[PDB]
Amino acid sequence: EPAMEPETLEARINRATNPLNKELDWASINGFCEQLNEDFEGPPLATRLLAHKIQSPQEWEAIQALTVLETCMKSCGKRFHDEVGKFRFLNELIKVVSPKYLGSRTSEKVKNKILELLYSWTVGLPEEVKIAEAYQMLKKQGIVKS
Amino acid sequence: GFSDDVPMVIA
Repeated sequence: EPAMEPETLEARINRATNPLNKELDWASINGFCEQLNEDFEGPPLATRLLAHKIQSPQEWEAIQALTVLETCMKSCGKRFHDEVGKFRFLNELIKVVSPKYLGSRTSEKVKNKILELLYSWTVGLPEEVKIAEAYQMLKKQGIVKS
Repeated sequence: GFSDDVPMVIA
């Protein structure tokens, strides 16, 4: 009586980023990355869902969401990489760290993790020209750790 | 032709 119809990306991400989680839910996290490739609508939906979660005022929700993003960048391939490397997504991270937007009430832990991940991708995936541009802009505008 | 993206938001 196990359900054949695929679990939704919404159901999956809500479990992977649930503020009640006592520790990282790796099964749900790995499951979400594994499933977002399953259709055309998948990877853009996944990035929209992640962007919302990352903007949470509840620190543990946002930190879990960033851990999903980190993990999916490792396990997933091109369609997901292409969605993350658009300003459609990158702008949502910018809004989290910028004082113009949400930055003044975002947790330092969340802001620092965003800067780490962006920096990591500049070195690990140098082809992604818009990730490089966004990161260069954040430095130019004086967005730094702590 | 046309971008499927949007302009970068400035921090």
